[PDB]
Amino acid sequence: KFGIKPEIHHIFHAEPKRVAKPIAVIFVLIIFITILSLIVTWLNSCAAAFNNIPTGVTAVYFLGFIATIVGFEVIFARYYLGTSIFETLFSSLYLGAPGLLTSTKFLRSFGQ
Amino acid sequence: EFTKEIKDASAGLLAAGFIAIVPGYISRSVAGSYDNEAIAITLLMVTFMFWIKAQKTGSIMHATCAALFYFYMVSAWGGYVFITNLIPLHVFLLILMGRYSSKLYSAYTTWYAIGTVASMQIPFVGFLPIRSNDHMAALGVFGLIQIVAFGDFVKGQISTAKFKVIM
Amino acid sequence: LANDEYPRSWEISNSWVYISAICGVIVAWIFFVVSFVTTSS
Amino acid sequence: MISDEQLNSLAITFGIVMMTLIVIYHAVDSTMSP
Amino acid sequence: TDFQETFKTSKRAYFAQIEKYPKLKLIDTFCFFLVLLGVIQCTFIILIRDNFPFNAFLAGFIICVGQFVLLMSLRLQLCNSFPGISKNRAFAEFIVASLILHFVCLHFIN
Ligand SMILES: *[C@@H]1O[C@H](CO)[C@@H](O[C@@H]2O[C@H](CO)[C@@H](O[C@@H]3O[C@H](CO[C@H]4O[C@H](CO)[C@@H](O)[C@H](O[C@H]5O[C@H](CO)[C@@H](O)[C@H](O)[C@@H]5O)[C@@H]4O)[C@@H](O)[C@H](O[C@H]4O[C@H](CO)[C@@H](O)[C@H](O)[C@@H]4O[C@H]4O[C@H](CO)[C@@H](O)[C@H](O)[C@@H]4O[C@H]4O[C@H](CO)[C@@H](O)[C@H](O)[C@@H]4O)[C@@H]3O)[C@H](O)[C@H]2NC(C)=O)[C@H](O)[C@H]1NC(C)=O
Ligand SMILES: CCCCC/C=C\C/C=C\CCCCCCCC(=O)O[C@H](COC(=O)CCCCCCCCCCCCCCC)COP(=O)([O-])OCC[N+](C)(C)C
Ligand SMILES: CCCCC/C=C\C/C=C\CCCCCCCC(=O)O[C@H](COC(=O)CCCCCCCCCCCCCCC)COP(=O)([O-])OCC[N+](C)(C)C
Repeated sequence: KFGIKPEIHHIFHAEPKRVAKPIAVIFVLIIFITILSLIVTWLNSCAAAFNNIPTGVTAVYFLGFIATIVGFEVIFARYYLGTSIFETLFSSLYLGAPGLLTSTKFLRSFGQ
Repeated sequence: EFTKEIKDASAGLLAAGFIAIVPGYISRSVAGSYDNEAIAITLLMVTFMFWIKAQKTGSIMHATCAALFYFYMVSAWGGYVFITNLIPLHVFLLILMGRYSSKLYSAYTTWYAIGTVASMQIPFVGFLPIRSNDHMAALGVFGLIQIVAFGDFVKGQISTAKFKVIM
Repeated sequence: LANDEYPRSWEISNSWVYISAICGVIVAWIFFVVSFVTTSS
Repeated sequence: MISDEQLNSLAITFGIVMMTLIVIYHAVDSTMSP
Repeated sequence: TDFQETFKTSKRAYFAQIEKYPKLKLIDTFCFFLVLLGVIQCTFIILIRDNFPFNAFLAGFIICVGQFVLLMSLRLQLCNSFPGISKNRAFAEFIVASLILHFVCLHFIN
């Protein structure tokens, strides 16, 4: 009946441990050494280098092509940090509408 | 569009005229019925239409927009599982009959890639397509399509008498 | 908790490997498309 | 507003016009295609 | 029946096939280092005992498996082209597929 009652404190659940941090640093620069190994394999050592560069008047569609390919990764990279799905979606709309025309005149200009 | 991919378009208009007024679909599609199979079949048929249109011509784009409507079919209805046991059942029957090609690889393997990284984003369906017994047909056919691809590379390069002792 | 109100992937010490590998695949992909277009076959 | 018998006549006449012009399309297609 | 003719003969066909076409060199060495990133992440999951986010692991893993998949699906269209699909339409579809995979894998890393 009435009187004092024993307390209750709600012993919480345990969180699993994350990682030792310098192990994660070790694997981060291992992956960095692998990607740098990829680029150093590409650019000179395996001779799959830049054989032709379109220095004519179709260079501007090539720079537009790099603007689209780098542009969607800038949009996705902004979407990774904050930047709600609607502003990303209108961003890739406002890039995708002029960008698809200058990334198709370029591929019309190169028949390979 | 689906029956137009199976036969000529004159059978597509018969199929559209059938399913517009059929009593089997108007039962779950009555005027006041917001009961989650109103949006399901109109994504089952767009999913299957881009799948057949992706498996005929072997296009990467039609098998990615087959996977976008597969994802948008997963967002809607809980009987998406049917699709992830039917498109792998189709491809596997394409393997047993000896009708493998590069179109069948180049359609199925990007359907599974985009459609299984994408259907995992719905919070009702978490890592279930990694560890459920009904999504294992798709990962199994995605498994052996690599073996049929590489084996299909070595069959067309070494002679027939050494090729018959391989399969 | 909301989907936003979680410990972030750069905040956690375990997910630095996968952010570094996704960033590696993306940058290697950009040099793959520029290197693929600018080579001559 | 439209009644229910008049909606029945509307639904049936959309069905009959639908199947009729489907059959006309299939006849014109099947006769005049290589 | 030691299969010594298989690895040497396919070594001559494939290893001759690499440097005759300069773009297949890009495709198969980029596939190979994608396999190295899959092995590095898999031995990170083996070297420690937990997979604590488990959406980060399938993010960084399915981007490598999916990108390898799309690269093979372009190499098969450059080696012997599909009938209705040009070699330039073989590549823009790879670009669109790769950007969709990069978005979903940057959404799934959180
Ligand atoms: C679906 O719906 C369902 C129904 O709506 C729902 O089911 C209900 O779920 C809740 C949540 O779990 C259940 O409540 C728990 O029930 C436990 C059952 O214990 C039984 O056996 C005990 C003896 O072994 C009995 O003591 C107990 O109660 C009896 O006595 C009562 C008083 O005399 C009386 O009122 C009862 O009717 C009954 O006669 C029952 O028979 C029960 O053990 C548990 O109590 C703990 O948790 C409460 C808070 O959640 C505290 O108020 C309570 O004091 C106990 O606290 C302990 O645990 C806390 C952490 O959990 C600690 O912080 C406390 O300090 C304390 O810890 C001590 O004990 C620990 C061991 O337990 C020890 O580790 C500590 O060190 C410390 O010593 C709670 O009441 C409810 O019974 C379910 N009902 C039904 C019908 O199933 C279900 O959850 C829904 N589904 C979903 C997914 O949500
Ligand atoms: C070459 C061009 C490439 C363009 C790529 C564009 C799209 C790729 C295709 C598919 C991607 C699938 C992944 C879904 C991502 C959106 C989820 C989201 O938006 O919800 C997220 C939260 O997730 C969720 O809870 C899951 C929600 C699932 C969505 C269900 C709706 C699907 C049906 C929509 C169709 C509606 C009708 C349209 C008809 C056509 C909100 O994010 P946020 O606002 O907090 O942003 C901040 C970003 N932080 C947090 C990372 C910082
Ligand atoms: C994709 C194609 C779509 C095909 C058809 C789709 C759906 C049809 C299915 C059901 C319809 C049944 C209607 C139920 C409601 C009853 C109301 C009713 O019956 O109105 C009737 C009369 O109507 C009519 O004379 C119909 C007039 C002509 C119709 C024209 C068609 C419209 C399209 C024009 C668009 C043009 C733009 C071109 C864009 C490119 C009266 O009713 P009332 O007494 O209540 O008016 C209130 C009382 N006053 C009269 C005082 C106000």
